[PDB]
Amino acid sequence: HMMADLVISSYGGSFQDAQTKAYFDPYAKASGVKVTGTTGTGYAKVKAMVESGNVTWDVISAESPAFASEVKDGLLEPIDYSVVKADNVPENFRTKYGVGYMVFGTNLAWNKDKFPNGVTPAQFFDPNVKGRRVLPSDATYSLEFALMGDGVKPADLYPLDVKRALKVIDRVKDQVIGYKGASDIQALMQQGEADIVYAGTGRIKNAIKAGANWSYSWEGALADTEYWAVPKGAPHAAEAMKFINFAVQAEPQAELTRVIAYGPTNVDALRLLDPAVAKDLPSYPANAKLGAVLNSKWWNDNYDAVKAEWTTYIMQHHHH
Ligand SMILES: O=C(O)[C@@H]1C=CC(=O)N1C[C@@H](O)[C@@H](O)[C@H](O)[C@H](O)CO
Repeated sequence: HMMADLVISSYGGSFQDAQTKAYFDPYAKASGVKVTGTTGTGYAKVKAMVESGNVTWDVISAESPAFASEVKDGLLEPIDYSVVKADNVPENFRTKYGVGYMVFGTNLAWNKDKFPNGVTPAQFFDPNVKGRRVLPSDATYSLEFALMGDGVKPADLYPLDVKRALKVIDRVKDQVIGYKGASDIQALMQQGEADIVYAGTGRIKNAIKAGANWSYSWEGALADTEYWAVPKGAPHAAEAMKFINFAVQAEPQAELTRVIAYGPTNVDALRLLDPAVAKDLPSYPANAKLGAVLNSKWWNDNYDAVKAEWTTYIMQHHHH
């Protein structure tokens, strides 16, 4: 039998399928190493894993607030830049402990069979608008969307008014059917068991490709960066750096954006992409101006406090 030579932790579902097609399988073919994708990535699981000393993840995909909390707790190995060679990825994305490989939007989407006319962020947070709502599982993304739904202009979000954001969620808590992960949200859209959600653009667009009659907008959307990183104690840290080097190249980056509606950080992947793909990405001006970019520094400074309040809030008000 063959034990995985490289275990990569991600978010499952259609996004993990897209990473498998663009990154994992092409790396496995090129290196002759078995690449196995798994789920569960996040600060809590990376922290528990690294501190136990029983590290089974070689590479993680970390969204920027999770990446910040992981760097803060010293849970990651410094990236080997003598191995990771992608000068096409701008300097800001090439950090000490991680390489930003993707830009993704989180958007308001609605079931066209319930809302043929669409829904605005203010309507999502209006109790008079009836529909089964799904929010994200953590406070990240959720709070920014609530504030923009309450009239905070996207450019004015930070520092977040956490008390206000929670009162805004509270207005519609009785119609929220879950605080969920991405794969669970796409499943609810496809089954037609939700009416309005806030989810990654790629998840929404893949649900539509699968036949879900939904639409979405960039109003009140939040953009963020995803990083590749290596947990401290990774059994195959050198293999992990070679995978990261491979994955951040223009061709694998272009393939990812071709399969799912998330953007590359490799500026050279834009040279390889058809111009029409640009209009569905978070950086496209028409899209960017209607929402905001997640402020990783604010989350770095406030995540622990916000997380304790969010966990208390969700434990008290969850009803499904
Ligand atoms: O899996 C996805 O397609 C997207 C794309 C990158 C990413 O971090 N994703 C997950 C987030 O949209 C989101 O589900 C987040 O992990 C949760 O809200 C918990 O913070």
